[PDB]
Amino acid sequence: KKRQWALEDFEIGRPLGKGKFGNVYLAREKQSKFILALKVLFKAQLEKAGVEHQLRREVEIQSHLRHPNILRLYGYFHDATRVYLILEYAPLGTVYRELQKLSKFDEQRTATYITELANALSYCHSKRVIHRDIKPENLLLGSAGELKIADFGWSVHAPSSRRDTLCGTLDYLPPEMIEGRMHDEKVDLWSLGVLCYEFLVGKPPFEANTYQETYKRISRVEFTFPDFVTEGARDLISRLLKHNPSQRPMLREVLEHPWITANSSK
Ligand SMILES: O=C(O)c1ccc(Nc2nccc(Nc3ccccc3-c3ccccc3)n2)cc1
Repeated sequence: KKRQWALEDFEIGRPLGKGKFGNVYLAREKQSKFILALKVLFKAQLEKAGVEHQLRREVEIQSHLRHPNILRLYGYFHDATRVYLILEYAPLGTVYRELQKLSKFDEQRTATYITELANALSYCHSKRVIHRDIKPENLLLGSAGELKIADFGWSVHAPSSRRDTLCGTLDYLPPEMIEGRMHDEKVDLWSLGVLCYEFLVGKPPFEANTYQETYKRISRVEFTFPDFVTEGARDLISRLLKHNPSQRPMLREVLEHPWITANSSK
């Protein structure tokens, strides 16, 4: 990746956007006619929240990761006014929207998503990138309907003692992160359990009307299963959600889970 870019190299298409501060557009590189996505950040209000470092941590990390289940960052550039991210384009949109449409996923689609998820996380963790942000909004779908992890901004190098003032809900964060303690790869396995629950139920297991009561339910790990959640699903989710990070299973055990292997296409 020697080549450096400019807006004049791209034709801007449909807004996919309003993208976590400023939007994501379909775009086509003029010479190759290569279709991709452009994330656009005005840079004044990225500066004003002092995220300028966290953004280039996202850029650096997501740059060196090559996995079929991880969204590519090809490069980036800037002019005086703002900063641009050149990203792999995921044609089928966000998992979040698919979940709004179906309202919940069956066991086969869910198990497949989890499998793809664990695979990408195995890869991330081998490099000791831990995502820590995993949620349906950060998940994209490729042309074959395969899951793709995006938005690595909050991702870190393990272990982390990090301060990192918290934003998005509390819903996907485990007790060790919300209580401000040391944490490791096991963070992502908790998020995986939260995600698996949400996929099948249509709602995250600790969901509540206030930030403060969500904190409570996460700390005390209080969640209940609707009747239609099968025994094998409950088992995997119950294993994933454990106050003690060390009681959480390895991604390998997840991939070898009888409920996973039964319903997974993969
Ligand atoms: O709605 C559609 O038609 C649609 C079709 C194809 C898409 N595919 C796509 N491809 C690459 C990046 C990207 N970003 C986002 C765009 C909109 C909303 C959220 C994100 C995002 C997701 C994860 C992390 C960061 C940003 N979206 C996206 C939407």
